[PDB]
Amino acid sequence: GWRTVVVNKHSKLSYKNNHLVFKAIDHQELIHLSEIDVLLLETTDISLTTMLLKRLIDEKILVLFCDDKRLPIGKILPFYGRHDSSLQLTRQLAWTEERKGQVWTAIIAQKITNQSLHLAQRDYGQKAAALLAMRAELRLFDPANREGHAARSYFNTLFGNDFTREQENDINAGLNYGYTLLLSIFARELVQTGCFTQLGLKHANQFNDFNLASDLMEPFRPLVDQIIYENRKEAFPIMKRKLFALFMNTYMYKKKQMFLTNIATDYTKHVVKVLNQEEEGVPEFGI
Amino acid sequence: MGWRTVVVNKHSKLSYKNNHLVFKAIDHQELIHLSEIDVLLLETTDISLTTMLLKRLIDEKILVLFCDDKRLPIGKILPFYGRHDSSLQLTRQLAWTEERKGQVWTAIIAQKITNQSLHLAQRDYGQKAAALLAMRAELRLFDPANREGHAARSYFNTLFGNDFTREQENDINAGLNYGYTLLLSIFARELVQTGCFTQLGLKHQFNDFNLASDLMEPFRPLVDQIIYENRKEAFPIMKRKLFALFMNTYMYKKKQMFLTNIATDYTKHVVKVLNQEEEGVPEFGI
Amino acid sequence: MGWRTVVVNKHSKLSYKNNHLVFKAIDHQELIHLSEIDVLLLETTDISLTTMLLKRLIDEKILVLFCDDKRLPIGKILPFYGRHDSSLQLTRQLAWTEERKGQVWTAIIAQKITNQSLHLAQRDYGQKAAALLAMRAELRLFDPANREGHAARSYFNTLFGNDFTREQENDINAGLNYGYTLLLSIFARELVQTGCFTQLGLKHANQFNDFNLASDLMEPFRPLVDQIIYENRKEAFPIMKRKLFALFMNTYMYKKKQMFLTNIATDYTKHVVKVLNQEEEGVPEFGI
Amino acid sequence: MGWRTVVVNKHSKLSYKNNHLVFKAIDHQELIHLSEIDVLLLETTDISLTTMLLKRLIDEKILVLFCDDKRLPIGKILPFYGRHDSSLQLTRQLAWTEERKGQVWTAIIAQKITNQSLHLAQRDYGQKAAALLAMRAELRLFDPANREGHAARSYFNTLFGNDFTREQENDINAGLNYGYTLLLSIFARELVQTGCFTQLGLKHANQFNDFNLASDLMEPFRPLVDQIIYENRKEAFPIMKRKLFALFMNTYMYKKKQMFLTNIATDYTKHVVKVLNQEEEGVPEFGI
Amino acid sequence: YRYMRLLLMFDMPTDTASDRKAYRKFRKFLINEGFIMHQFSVYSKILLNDTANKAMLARLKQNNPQRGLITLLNVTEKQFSRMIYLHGEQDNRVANSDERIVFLGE
Amino acid sequence: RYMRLLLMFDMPTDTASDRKAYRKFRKFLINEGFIMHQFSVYSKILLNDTANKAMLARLKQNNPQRGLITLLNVTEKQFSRMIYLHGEQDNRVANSDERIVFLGE
DNA sequence: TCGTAGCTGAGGCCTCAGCTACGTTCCGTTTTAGAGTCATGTTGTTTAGAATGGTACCAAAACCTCGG
DNA sequence: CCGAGGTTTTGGTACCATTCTAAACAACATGACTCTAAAACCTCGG
DNA sequence: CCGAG
DNA sequence: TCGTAGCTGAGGCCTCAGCTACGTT
Ligand SMILES: [Mg+2]
Ligand SMILES: [Mg+2]
Repeated sequence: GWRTVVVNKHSKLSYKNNHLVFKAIDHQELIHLSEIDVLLLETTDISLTTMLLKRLIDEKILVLFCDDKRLPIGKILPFYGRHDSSLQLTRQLAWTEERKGQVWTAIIAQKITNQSLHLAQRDYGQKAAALLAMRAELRLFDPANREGHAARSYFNTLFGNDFTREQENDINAGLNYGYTLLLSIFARELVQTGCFTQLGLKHANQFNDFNLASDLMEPFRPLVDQIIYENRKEAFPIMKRKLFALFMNTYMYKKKQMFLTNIATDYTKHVVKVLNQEEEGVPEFGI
Repeated sequence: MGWRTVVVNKHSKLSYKNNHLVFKAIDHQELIHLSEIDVLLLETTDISLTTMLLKRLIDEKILVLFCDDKRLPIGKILPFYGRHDSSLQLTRQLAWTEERKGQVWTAIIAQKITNQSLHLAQRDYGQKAAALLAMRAELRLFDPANREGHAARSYFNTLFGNDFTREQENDINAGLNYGYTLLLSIFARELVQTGCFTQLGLKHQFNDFNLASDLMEPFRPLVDQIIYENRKEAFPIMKRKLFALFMNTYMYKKKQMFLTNIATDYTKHVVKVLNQEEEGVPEFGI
Repeated sequence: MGWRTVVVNKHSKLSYKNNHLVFKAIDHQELIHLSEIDVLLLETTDISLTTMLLKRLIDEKILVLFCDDKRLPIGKILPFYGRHDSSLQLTRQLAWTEERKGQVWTAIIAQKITNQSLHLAQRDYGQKAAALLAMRAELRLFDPANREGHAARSYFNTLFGNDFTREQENDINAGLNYGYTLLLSIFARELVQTGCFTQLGLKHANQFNDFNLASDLMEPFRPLVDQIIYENRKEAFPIMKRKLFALFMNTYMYKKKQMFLTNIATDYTKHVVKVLNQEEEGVPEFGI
Repeated sequence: MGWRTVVVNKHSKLSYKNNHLVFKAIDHQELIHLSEIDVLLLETTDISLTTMLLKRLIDEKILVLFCDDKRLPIGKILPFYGRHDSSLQLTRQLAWTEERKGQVWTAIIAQKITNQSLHLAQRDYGQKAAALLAMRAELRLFDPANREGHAARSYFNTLFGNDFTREQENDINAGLNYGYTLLLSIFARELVQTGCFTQLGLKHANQFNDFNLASDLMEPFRPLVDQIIYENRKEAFPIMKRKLFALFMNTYMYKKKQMFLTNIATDYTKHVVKVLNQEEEGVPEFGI
Repeated sequence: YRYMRLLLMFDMPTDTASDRKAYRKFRKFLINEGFIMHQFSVYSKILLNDTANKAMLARLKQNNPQRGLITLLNVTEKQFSRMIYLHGEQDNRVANSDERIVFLGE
Repeated sequence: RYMRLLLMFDMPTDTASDRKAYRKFRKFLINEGFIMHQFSVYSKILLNDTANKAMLARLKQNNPQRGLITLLNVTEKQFSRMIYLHGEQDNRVANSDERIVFLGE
């Protein structure tokens, strides 16, 4: 499925004949469920049925909930992403601490490389090389916090030395929003392979239930950074709309132009195979 | 945070007003203050609900559970910014020691065998009933001898004759299987409520509810009774008679309680014992 | 080769049997031996006919003529291996001398003016009738003075009042036009029968008029229509239409005899053509 | 324009309805839109047809062919009024100067001879081909020296042997004749559409037959037929016939474009006529 | 060769006397233009080149009945020939073919 | 690049079985996500040729074996050139090839 | 204020057989503007259909380890 | 030293979703022709 | 001038 | 044994609102 359905009108959502049924007072739309990739519920004026939700969960549709300010606040978490789900669990519980370290660190390296590539892209040839240096000094589970130093540098270079990444502004709001979209994509994909998302590689179960998704999405963060950077002078509502480009656009991955959700599926499946010690090379994503 | 587990299984509309959950059915109406609620459990597929309500449920970090058309759970809401306390249970469950699982599982199976015997007694098979009690006394951890299986085969042959196996396609097995599924769903639901994953069980087949199967074991004879009493009937009748499980009351911890309520208490305590927060598995008998 | 001109204008089926043309209408039948036929003229669009018949018609070199929904001719069969004698006429027609055409044309228009006058006389306009005869006496070859046109204008104003022009959307003009088109078609058909082209007028030489020569020949007959429309000038068009069919029902004096109009037109046309061809002298005369 | 050749050889009734040709046989029934039809060929003598249909066929400018008891063609429908203003061209045609006719006719025959030669070349008779080009160079106005006839006799002997004359009764001549008639009919149709009379040829002008002018115009195209029958020289006549319909299916180079034969014939004819009218110089050229 | 097909589909109202008349007129037009009924309410017209197509489109706007839903689709003969008959018989009427030579009889 | 599958039918109604056969087939069409363009005329958007071959397969499996039922494959581009001689264009989401949709905005 | 499956009868779409009524409305001539024809060629774009590359999964070859 | 058997690496077929690419195509370009209506002209007696 | 040819 | 134009009523296509029965309650 390939559509991102955005609902922000007072309406009743229901299910009939394999269709999502949208009823507003004005008009009415039927959308075939197999066509839908993501269902995004922006507003608090929407009714929906539990039948619909069941069927949404059956098809593997990412469902997002929002608050009063149209920021996302949660997602549906299926319990049983497969019929074979028991098998992967046992494997996941057996992931060795050394292999988790290898994989996690491999992944963070890709993130830093992509942060650098993005800096290069904005004609900061110099600070870009600096990040590559921080990357070369990485050791397992990054005890030195090279990731965090790389990030602080990266963000100061992009948005000036006045900028923290904890300050209340349109730029951070945008970044956060985009990052949540990504989170949701990978949370879905993980569950679909039979893994628990609560169990992260570096911190399992630490202050949140989606640690493993956060770990996997790391290399993709710059995709959102790019978009926000390009709209850094815009209002938040525009930033938000521009961010949906993530689902419309295609990106180079394994020599092919692929849609982001499809990349995330392949990426996740292979990361999981490597953690399971069924194969070696961690897959690479570069911007 | 709150203390109520709100269960909805009637065609209904849920909404939000003035810090209350608003429940409207054609029969009944209820307002429930949000701060009172710990868990919202949506058992059926005949429920409408609003996104406002959902937002506010997420604000409070109320555990919200969804079920399918059989009333098995299939998912939950995952907040991006916090956690229901149910999240802590997963860590605990992963830490369940193999010994403790053995103790609890074997305790449980014993209860099942006892109840199988009591049922045989009930049908004036005084003799084979004692036989089962004997098999029970010989039980060791994780039942390596397969006393459970021997007991069961004996039990079923006595009830339905020596030509009967539990793998044959007939009305009796269909009825048994159906009834067992009802039970399965009750305990599946209760487990997820406590924060456990139902997939991997205490012993041992990739089923998604192994742990639920383990917990329901002592209750199986409740179904057995009903099917036995209607063993000559058609399957559609067997099916309808089985709904007595939800209507009737059963003795449990010295009081007559409804089955779903028993299952809640039973499950919560079994989990506490597995977590090593309590000693002494709870007991259910016919 | 033969001598009969067979005219078909009734819903009918034509076929071939026993060296006969077979004509079947709902009313009656006729068999006609093929060797007796010179020309087969199919006036209407309500006729069926067989290819056997057509083959045999082509064998005999019978001139076969087709007409449209208005009974004007539109084509003929062209045999690849011979010729109806009508083919010889074209050469003759191309050779018509300018003088001879002038003589014949002017003779003809004189007859028209006379008949316009006679019609005026008939309506007790003794005075304007004499006026037209005067215009006639002043006629020179090809009427350079436009005596025809002045005669006509006078004629029509006298009959339908000075407020009347031929271009106003009257029932009267509609009726006149309709009647005139009947006449046109009669003479168009007769001309093509003799082997002439109707496109080549004596004086009518309009690039768009496919029937210039027919218009020339029909001139003396126009008043026949004028009479009928005049007598019904106060009636509705549908009645004018119906009354106009009297042209085909009635008889008129022609060469000392009471004859039907189509028959007159045949004789008239054949003779006009003969005098143009310089095979005889003396245009035939028609007077009302 | 229109592009189908409809061949009818089953006992049947042809009629007209709603702009369609209607074909009814006892078993089967077909409707064919009239604008789709280029040619209607009536092979057999077991066909009925209505005069409405014929009118409408003549309106659309559809070539209608009639056949024999042996399925050879014997005639064509010849429309009288091929265009809106046919009178205009007729006057122009009558004014064609004898010199201009000579120039054009001789130009045309030269093209025929060239195409005869090219066809010989095509069959690896390099030598006799050059011979024809020589006869062509010796051509004077209206070819007082049969050069055309000398060229043709040579051409045919070299193709079909010195035992062969073009008057002897055999499958080859039958085929040639049939093909030549098809061509004749195409150009007869086109001429009438431009407003010319076909009776009036450039050299002999109506002396013998009624389609002289068409014969004159088709001359360069004869080798197209010659090619087809040469290639099927050893075949039976019924096969020769069917192969000849390729003329309507195929395309040929003309004026730098590859065009269907009926379209070529239209352009060719129109331009020949323009040159005869002295509206332009330079006869159009068709080469195989 | 250069041939195309114009596929015309309609749903037209019938409540009123005037919109029935409007329909009858439009259908008459279609038949007279040489469209052929593929299915009820669905008609196809074979066209020789694009020149002819532009011309037919023009005629269609001229006889627009201004009622109901009326829809046109252009496709190459090649595309149309790939039509799949899931069930029912193919249309072997001459009017539905491209054939330059036709024999009625034979 | 997207395809459209255009499905047209005329199906008999005389008998009870004919009618049942119809109701079943239409139900299948709706469930497969075909959209009614006109009565008896339905269209389905498809992604790739894989999906198309697969749908064609499902169609043969649920062939009702009655009436006349025809299919036409065309590119989204071809379909987008469709001319509305009269009546309003179909702006339903299901009929668009848009990846991002908004029920609102 | 949930879904599915199935059938029925009301009412709108669509075609067709069958009926009635109707059936030639210019003719001084040439010029011109305009809407309606037409079949070919030319140009970059789109498309159907098969290749590709990165998979899985499973017989092969080659590789190995004794025992005659 | 042979090959029996068995254990391994190797290379093969069968599968997808993209991508490629020879072929088909849409849309415009060309250079005409056909028919119609309306409007222009003719002479010259009211 | 109109308006018939 | 010819066509058109116009309308009507019979009868088949096509959809839909509305009904019944069912569903590990
Ligand atoms: Mg329709
Ligand atoms: Mg239909």
